[PDB]
Amino acid sequence: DQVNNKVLMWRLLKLSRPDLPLLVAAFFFLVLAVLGETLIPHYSGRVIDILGGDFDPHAFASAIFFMCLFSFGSSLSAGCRGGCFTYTMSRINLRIREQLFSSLLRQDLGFFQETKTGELNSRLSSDTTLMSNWLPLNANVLLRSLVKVVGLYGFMLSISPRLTLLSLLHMPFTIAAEKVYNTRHQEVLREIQDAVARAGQVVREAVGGLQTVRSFGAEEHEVCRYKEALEQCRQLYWRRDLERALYLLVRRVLHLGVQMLMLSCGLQQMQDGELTQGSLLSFMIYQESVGSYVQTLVYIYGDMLSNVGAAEKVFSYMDRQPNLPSPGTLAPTTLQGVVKFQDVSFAYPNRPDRPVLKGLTFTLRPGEVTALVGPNGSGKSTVAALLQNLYQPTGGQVLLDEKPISQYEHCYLHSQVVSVGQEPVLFSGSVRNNIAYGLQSCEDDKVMAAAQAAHADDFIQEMEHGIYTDVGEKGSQLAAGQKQRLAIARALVRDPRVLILDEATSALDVQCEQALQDWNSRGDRTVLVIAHRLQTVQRAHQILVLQEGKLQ
Amino acid sequence: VRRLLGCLGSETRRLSLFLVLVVLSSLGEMAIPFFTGRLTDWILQDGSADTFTRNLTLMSILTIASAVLEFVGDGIYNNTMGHVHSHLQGEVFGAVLRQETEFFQQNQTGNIMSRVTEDTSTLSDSLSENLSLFLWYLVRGLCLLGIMLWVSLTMVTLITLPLLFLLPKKVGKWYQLLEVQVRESLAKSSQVAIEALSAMPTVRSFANEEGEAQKFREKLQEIKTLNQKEAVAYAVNSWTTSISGMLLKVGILYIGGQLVTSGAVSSGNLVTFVLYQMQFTQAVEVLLSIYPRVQKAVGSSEKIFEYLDRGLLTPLHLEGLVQFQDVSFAYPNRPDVLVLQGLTFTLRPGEVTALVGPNGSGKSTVAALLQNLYQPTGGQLLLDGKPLPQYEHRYLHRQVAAVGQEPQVFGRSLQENIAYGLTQKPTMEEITAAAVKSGAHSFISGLPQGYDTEVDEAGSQLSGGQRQAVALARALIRKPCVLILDDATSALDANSQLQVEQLLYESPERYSRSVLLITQHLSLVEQADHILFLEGGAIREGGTHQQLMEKKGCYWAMVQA
Amino acid sequence: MSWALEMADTFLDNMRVGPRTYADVRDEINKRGREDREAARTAVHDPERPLLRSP
Repeated sequence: DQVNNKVLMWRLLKLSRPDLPLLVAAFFFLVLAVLGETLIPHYSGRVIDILGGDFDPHAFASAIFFMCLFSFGSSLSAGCRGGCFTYTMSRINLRIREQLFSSLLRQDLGFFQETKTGELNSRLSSDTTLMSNWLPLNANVLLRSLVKVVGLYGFMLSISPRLTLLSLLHMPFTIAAEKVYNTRHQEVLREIQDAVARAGQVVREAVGGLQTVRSFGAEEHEVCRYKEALEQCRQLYWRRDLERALYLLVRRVLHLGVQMLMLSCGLQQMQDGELTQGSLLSFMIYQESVGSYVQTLVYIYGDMLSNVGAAEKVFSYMDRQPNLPSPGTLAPTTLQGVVKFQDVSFAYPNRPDRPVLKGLTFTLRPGEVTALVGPNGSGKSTVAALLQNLYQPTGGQVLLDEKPISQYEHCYLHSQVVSVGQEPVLFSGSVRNNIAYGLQSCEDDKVMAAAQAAHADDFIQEMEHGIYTDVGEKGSQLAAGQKQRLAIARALVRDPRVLILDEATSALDVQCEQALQDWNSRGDRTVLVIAHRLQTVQRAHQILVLQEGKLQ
Repeated sequence: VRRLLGCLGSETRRLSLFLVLVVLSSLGEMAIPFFTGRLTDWILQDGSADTFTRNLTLMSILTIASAVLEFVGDGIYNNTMGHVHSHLQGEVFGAVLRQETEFFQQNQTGNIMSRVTEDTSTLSDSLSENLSLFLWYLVRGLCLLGIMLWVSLTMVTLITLPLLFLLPKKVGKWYQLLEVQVRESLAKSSQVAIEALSAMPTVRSFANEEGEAQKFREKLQEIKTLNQKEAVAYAVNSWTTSISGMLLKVGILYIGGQLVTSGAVSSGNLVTFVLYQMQFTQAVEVLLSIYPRVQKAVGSSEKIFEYLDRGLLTPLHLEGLVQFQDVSFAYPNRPDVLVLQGLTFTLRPGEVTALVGPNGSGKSTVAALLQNLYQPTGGQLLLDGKPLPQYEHRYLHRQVAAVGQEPQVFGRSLQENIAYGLTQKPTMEEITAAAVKSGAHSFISGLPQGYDTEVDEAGSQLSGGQRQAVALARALIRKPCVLILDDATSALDANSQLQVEQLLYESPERYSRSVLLITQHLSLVEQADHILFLEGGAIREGGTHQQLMEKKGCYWAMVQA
Repeated sequence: MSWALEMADTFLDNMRVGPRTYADVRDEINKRGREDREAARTAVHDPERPLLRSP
């Protein structure tokens, strides 16, 4: 726990190293803003010192002029550091989103089933911005205090050494209290979390067994047991508030205790020592803050570890990269057009003890047309995903032209292998972007000819801005037929070797596919026809009759 | 509003005692500037010890006493607010259980979890924090504006405040206009982030994942270019808000300086005026931040109030005859479209009833009717010559027993779970005999520390058979007349099914215990006394299995197919 | 918005010897951050539905 949070902090700061220079400028403007603010009492004292004795117009004018200038410069310097610190928050927040988004895309699809859409957003939106807020907020408060404390103690030491040691020696008395108060507080908060957790668990079990509680009918006991847990929980809030109010009293008494004991000697410093008239008023104005700034300094050191636990839940995504095979790229010099499955065993990564597909041994598919017969929930899409290499096979081997699918390149497999799904994948991009989805340099004539071959060209022609028509997110503007025809236009735009069809021809037009799957275009490779069309099943040569995760 | 205030107030007196205690302390809180003024004017003119010390002693006594009055007052406030927090949380929890089952059945858990604990906690937490500070600084404001009279000085300060809070909000509006664009452009990037990832396998199928990161990088750089203007705007706003402070402070030096030159009001009185004016502005500055949060909080409060505002016949002689006189069981959603319709039931003492039929053919509704959770829509459903509503909840709990379909188990120990729902505490011999009779004694004696073993969440430790056996012992421990079981032993073992069947049929207590349950096991029905062939609510036939087999009806078809 | 950083500056500008102190200032960020945590997830679709839909 303690080492983990330290190492995770040491990991956190390392991410900010590219934005070092601006933090040094922010440090310089902060030091300037503090050292400016500490100079405002010094002159204001000297104005009161000079003024009582004589009008002294040049001294009076100059002292006010410089004081008023330094205040203006301090106010300016206090702004620009804020402008730097708020800009620093943009750096880490925009950086972490890019790293998080890029890291998630590399992760396996099995995790996506486990992960919740609401949580993944919540961490991406809030939990990042907390982590980006962390370092500037911690650095600003720490650095502003550190410089101001040693500043004030310096500006005290310039005035006198006699009244400083007694005021300094009291700080251990305050620092010792905060260490007890914080250790008391954090334990009570963690106790309250556990108390509220037990009180909540009763509501969770009650909500879980509503019918049980209503059938037997002893609600009064459930309310009484909830009230019993609420009573002991209520005591923890009372202890916290009583301990805090007591600390307010102790601090309020101790503040004036040091102030009175100081000021009394401060009066003697005029009579006996002959220190200075205005310097007493300055030293008081300095003192007033000195203690109050230590309160932040003692708290921030201990408090630093609390916000680290928030980052851990983001870093949990970044931690692990275990899935998939080694990224080695076999390049297809010529289109082999040979799909195979040697003694395959398809099981889901989400749950190991479930029998999905076992002993899928056949292969030998190249010429003519291939068909994949099977009932509802037989696992035809699982075989298509196994052929396309979405999920890794639990047993056997998915060979392609006497070579492993994992050993194939990802771009080469995406280029060579294809799989026309039933439901059309929609995106926010334009018709050209959707038509050239995952294309490095798609040809304009190729995209238009692919759409014309796919039979969406009449729809694309009438559409506003033609090929640059903005597609509505989740398929808003385009119809079901256009959504299906778009997938045909994608397949035509690819012009890939292998091209499976998972229930695509049922919704879309029948005449469109055959022309693409005949002649020179058909020679790219065979097609795994997984669909309900018996006419397509009759026309095809090969017919894999699947049954109960086994070849009939 | 009126209901909000009327419900929340504690005593007529504890809060009144607190309010009087705050005022008397508040004068002691703001006593310091008068003593500071006296301390300053002493240095300029006077040189007496007694007057100076007397001032410091009164200063110290008032400041120390005020701290004690605050320490007590805050204690009484937090003690009273604790009672209100506990009372409101106690009242709101009961209001859930008071409402009918239709809301629980129709609506999901997430609503009834989040609306109860989180909303009531975060409301009362906000109210406790806000109302404390609201009533504190108002008394400070009124008392300091009071002592400020002891006319021209008050006329000055009244005119200044508006100018203090004019420029920050006026310039801050133009600052805020840019923020909504950053929020929208951020939400846009997150929208595209979720939209791109949501359909993962379509991205994974192709090699688009590399390309999308560039589109993400562009959408981020479009924010990055805008952020430069937002970052400097914060610094510009910081200057305008800060400079107004020096404009105010210098104005006081010039306006006060003329009064010092004229020599009407003294330097000490000027120091008090400056201290009170500086304290007043900083006090009021916090007071303005609550009024939005009250409007934010009260919006939830009215919905919590909207959520909240929605003849015990005793046990003595067990008659044991249930008459569904032309009954009609219908759900709360659809009044006309009933689950059970034209019910003509007629139970009796010492007779195993049965209700054979299809999936959702008034099976659960009939059992729920007999238990009397949801009342009958039409006709009548008397038990022992009297309506179920007439019986006392505890008495009906004792008389009627019903094992549910989903074998639920609480988080407590096996003794607590076995003896759940009872006024008097169950004896160890009773708990042991119930577990022995029901057939859970092997499960109870087999586990660690007997009945003291804590049951895990969602039935983790206990199995399906152990949960069903525990549910059987839970019902058996009461020793009730009516015995219900809708889909109880669905995934029951050979050893379990035989035990439940023996307890149902072979057991001596069955003579004084009616058993009307939706039988999963056919043999349990085949070896019963009374039966009914349900069909969309209405009973088609009602007799013996041999009679139904001989006549050839629903039971014959159900037995055959 | 970067609201949190404004609140710290407001506190560090006017310290005094008040009742709230920096201990509260962090709790305001914890409270407001948890509100954003609640608001973010509830904005789009539904939290119960995972990323991948089909079993």
